[PDB]
Amino acid sequence: KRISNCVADYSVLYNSASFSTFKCYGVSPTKLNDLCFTNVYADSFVIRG
Amino acid sequence: DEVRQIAPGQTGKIADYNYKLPDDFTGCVIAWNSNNLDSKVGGNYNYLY
Repeated sequence: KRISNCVADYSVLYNSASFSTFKCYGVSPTKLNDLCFTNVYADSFVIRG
Repeated sequence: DEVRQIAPGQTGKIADYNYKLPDDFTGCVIAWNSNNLDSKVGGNYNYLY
């Protein structure tokens, strides 16, 4: 799914403890709120653990 | 699960509200399960964060 033309508040996503794994490889989650992007690609799927 | 937030350079609600290590930490971390020692079926709510 292509996300564009909006404001993303990743702080709530990070603050949700329901996520077992969260890893950002080119950025830090804290800095995300202060960093603007061109466009985002949310790719979803279900995998084995 | 928080046993990973303990290591230096980490971040999270534990690392941002209650207990935070330094980036240059020099020392040794030791951890062992104490479920049988300090857990009850009804919920040992004596441990807060």
